[PDB]
Amino acid sequence: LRDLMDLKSNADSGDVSAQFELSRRYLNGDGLEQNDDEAIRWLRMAAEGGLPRAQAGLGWMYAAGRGVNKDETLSFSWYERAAVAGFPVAQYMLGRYYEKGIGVAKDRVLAKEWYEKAAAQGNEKAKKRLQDW
Repeated sequence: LRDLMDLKSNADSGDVSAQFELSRRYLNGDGLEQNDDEAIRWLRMAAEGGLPRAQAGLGWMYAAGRGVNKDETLSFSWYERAAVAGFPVAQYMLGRYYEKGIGVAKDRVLAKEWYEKAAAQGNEKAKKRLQDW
């Protein structure tokens, strides 16, 4: 009923959380018809709207070539925005990009910082490399 109507109305008003949830429903066909063009549209709007979880998911699509062509540079920039915001999964993915030189110049001094920030928030995969370092 109005559960989907309020969600769609909130996404139109500028709710980045509603835009991301609405993007997931279009992608998985949960509650709505499976529409890929609409799923990426709301994910773009939520990522550029400022949602870190949407910026990290949009950065993964550029890393895996899902929905868009595989671009390591655009994947690094989207993961960077979500990492600066404080998303723990994006901070781990960013430190991985710094040591490997994928999408950015290879660096060890900057890779340890994002490993130090992601592990400080409790990321489990960010402290395995931090001690095997």
